[PDB]
Amino acid sequence: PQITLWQRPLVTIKIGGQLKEALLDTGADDTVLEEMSLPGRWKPKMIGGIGGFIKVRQYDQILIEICGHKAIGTVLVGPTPVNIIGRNLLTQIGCTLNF
Amino acid sequence: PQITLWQRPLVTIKIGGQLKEALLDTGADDTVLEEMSLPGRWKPKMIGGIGGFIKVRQYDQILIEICGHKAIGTVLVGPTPVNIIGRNLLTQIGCTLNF
Ligand SMILES: N[C@@H](O)O[C@@H]1Cc2ccccc2[C@@H]1C1CN[C@@](Cc2ccccc2)(C[C@H](O)[C@H](Cc2ccccc2)NC(=O)O[C@H]2CCOC2)C1=O
Repeated sequence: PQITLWQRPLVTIKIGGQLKEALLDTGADDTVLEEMSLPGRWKPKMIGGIGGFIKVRQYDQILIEICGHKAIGTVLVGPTPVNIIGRNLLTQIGCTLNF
Repeated sequence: PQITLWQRPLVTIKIGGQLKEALLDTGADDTVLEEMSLPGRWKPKMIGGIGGFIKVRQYDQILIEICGHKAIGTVLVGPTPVNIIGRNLLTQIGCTLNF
């Protein structure tokens, strides 16, 4: 779909059986999801942006469906204010920026 | 142009007669630039990011050329990790996400 930027580019994703609302973010190298339980083992990581840094748990090879398009990659879980889908998964669904 | 997201979507912007590099950020509602001198008055603005809130200075009606496209809008100046081109300016140059 062609998404305009008059409003926040939010989409529905499905992970671990549940459906969620996430923000497509070209500025984010990674993908961070709000506190949730995912299977597998994790590695701690610190990510920072505006406001500072937060500690997250890094899970690899996680399967996510973005607008029906399945994608697989690293997913960070932590105290983020909004679920954010970054470049690591956007490229997998063939997302591009046009102007 | 069409920008893929395999690497950071960095563009050069021209502001105040000088070139700077900025990141096209669809997850950012606003445009925030690193510390610099802009003309006129500024009013305060608190913006929230990944690590919390920061206080920035807001300058309105600022001429900024992005990748050759001229835009005139609100720019926030503060302690940001990188220059961020947000949705307020992405819509002015007609930028959309496609997949
Ligand atoms: N290293 C890098 O690429 O991203 C950092 C680390 C990371 C990892 C996962 C998800 C996000 C991020 C960070 C990003 C990615 N983009 C920004 C700006 C940035 C870019 C590069 C390096 C540091 C910081 C901003 C991000 O899009 C958030 C996403 C978000 C949306 C809503 C609430 C919280 C976060 N939006 C935001 O801060 O919004 C505003 C600033 C101006 O208008 C408001 C970040 O803070």
